Amino acid sequence: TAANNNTTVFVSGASGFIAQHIIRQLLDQNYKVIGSVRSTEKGDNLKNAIFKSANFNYEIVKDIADLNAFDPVFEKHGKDIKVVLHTASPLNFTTTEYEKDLLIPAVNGTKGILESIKKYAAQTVERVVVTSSFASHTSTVDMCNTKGKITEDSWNQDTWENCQTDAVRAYFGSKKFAEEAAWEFLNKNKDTVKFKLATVDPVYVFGPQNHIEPGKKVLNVSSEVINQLVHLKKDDPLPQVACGYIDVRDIAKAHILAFQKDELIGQRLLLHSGLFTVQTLLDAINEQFPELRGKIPAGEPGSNKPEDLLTPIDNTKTKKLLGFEFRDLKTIIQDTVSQILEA
Ligand SMILES: NC(=O)C1=CN([C@@H]2O[C@H](COP(=O)(O)OP(=O)(O)OC[C@H]3O[C@@H](n4cnc5c(N)ncnc54)[C@H](OP(=O)(O)O)[C@@H]3O)[C@@H](O)[C@H]2O)C=CC1
Repeated sequence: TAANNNTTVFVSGASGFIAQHIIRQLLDQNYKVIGSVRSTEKGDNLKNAIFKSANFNYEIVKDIADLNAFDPVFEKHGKDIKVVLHTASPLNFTTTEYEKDLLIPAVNGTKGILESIKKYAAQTVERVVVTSSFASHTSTVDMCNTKGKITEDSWNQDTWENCQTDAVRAYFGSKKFAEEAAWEFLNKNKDTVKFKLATVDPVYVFGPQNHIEPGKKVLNVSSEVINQLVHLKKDDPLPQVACGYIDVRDIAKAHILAFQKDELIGQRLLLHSGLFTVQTLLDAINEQFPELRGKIPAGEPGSNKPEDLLTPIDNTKTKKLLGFEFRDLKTIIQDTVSQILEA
């Protein structure tokens, strides 16, 4: 606790779902934290209402797509920042402007923050963790091949051009190219910068919000999947959603281990606990919250098993490297849905 509080951690996109959980666990370990936010309203909310700690401060970085967006942060604080967790990237399916709104901010946000480290903190930052995604390991078009296999070594095969069929496949591409850019940065700057890099690459991230916001009927994208199911009417049509799941608090823990442990240097950490279709989620919600039974859809129990749909995922290497057991779906669903209901 004494050694940790000598260390300042910079976290991009501090107001987001995953980043708040990261910052929560950083403050639990007595680290000092600087987070970037896009507005004073968001920054004040974090410092005044959520963390309430002298170990948390914020800075405004309005748009990560911008040339030199992170230069003022590292000019001011570069001498004190030993760890950088770059988590900020647009996750939104509501745009048709795939390059302007997804691909370019993802890539230039990642290139930009690393260039700013080189410019103002080349010998000060020891460790960087980039939040990548399962999307960087597979395109949407290769996610549902039961005869394939995804591992830490798998890369999304899409091109800048062909991922632009729709906002989901384009967002998947944005993660791929941004992660590629982070490793390429070290490829060309091995002798210019001290920091070592690792990436945390999650599947769909569920779990409780770090802080309930009274008037938010729309959560972040991954969390809004469960929010929708809880509020569907019994006869409503079912969304189509299928992937791996992982709990947000396991994601936060993995980000912190990824800068503390030396065996995680240079690793792509594939964070994944189990497979789901919407039926998997409906079965779990109905089972664990019987007060929703007959109020939300039941789907067709016994149908649409994710094993018969999705490409298998082998992340046994990541599990051994991290050395902790991931929360299972029943835990995730209990913690997530109970918080929604309590609000
Ligand atoms: N949730 C999931 O299932 C997964 C998430 N990820 C990655 O995790 C990270 C966080 O996503 P998550 O927490 O899930 O979703 P959130 O939407 O909660 O967090 C997104 C964050 O990115 C910030 N942001 C987006 N675009 C910009 C921009 N152009 N300039 C500055 N800040 C920006 C948002 O700022 P504001 O708060 O102002 O919008 C927000 O803080 C992202 O890199 C995402 O790709 C990876 C795999 C799965």
